[PDB]
Amino acid sequence: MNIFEMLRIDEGLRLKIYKDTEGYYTIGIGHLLTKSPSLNAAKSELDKAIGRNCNGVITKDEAEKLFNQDVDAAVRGILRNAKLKPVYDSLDAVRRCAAINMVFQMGETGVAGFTNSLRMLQQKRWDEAAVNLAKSRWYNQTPNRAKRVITTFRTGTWDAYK
Ligand SMILES: CCCc1ccccc1
Ligand SMILES: [Cl-]
Repeated sequence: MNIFEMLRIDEGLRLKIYKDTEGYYTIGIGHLLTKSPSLNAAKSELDKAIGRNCNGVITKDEAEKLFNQDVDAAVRGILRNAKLKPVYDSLDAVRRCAAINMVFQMGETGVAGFTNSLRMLQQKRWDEAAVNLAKSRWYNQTPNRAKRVITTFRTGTWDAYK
């Protein structure tokens, strides 16, 4: 497994504009278009992102290109953030994927506020980190996905995704 296979499981693939778990217009593999309630605003953001008039529909190739850009952006957000980078650099390769997954879902700023969990992860206190990560709006709103990510941090294996 790798980060692309992991996020494809967590996000799915839809080729027409849809609403995410929070009600926001989204397309592809979890690509957020806008938080505005206007479908026309979402369609405008989509055309700008793809470079053509899409009328709310994209191809699989276009979805996978947005996905590559979004994963790259998540990694760069980690590497430029003074709170996230040292923790990320301390992790093994499997747990790094769990970190990228959280930033992809919630953004660099949201994850950087998980101050106590970040310290526990840097100290390699896996069970303690797992308990702390579950005490969150994130876990309560998307519990099945959060459980998979937390299990990945707890064990350093892909068992939750197999
Ligand atoms: C609970 C924080 C997960 C994380 C995210 C980015 C980099 C390191 C750790
Ligand atoms: Cl879920």
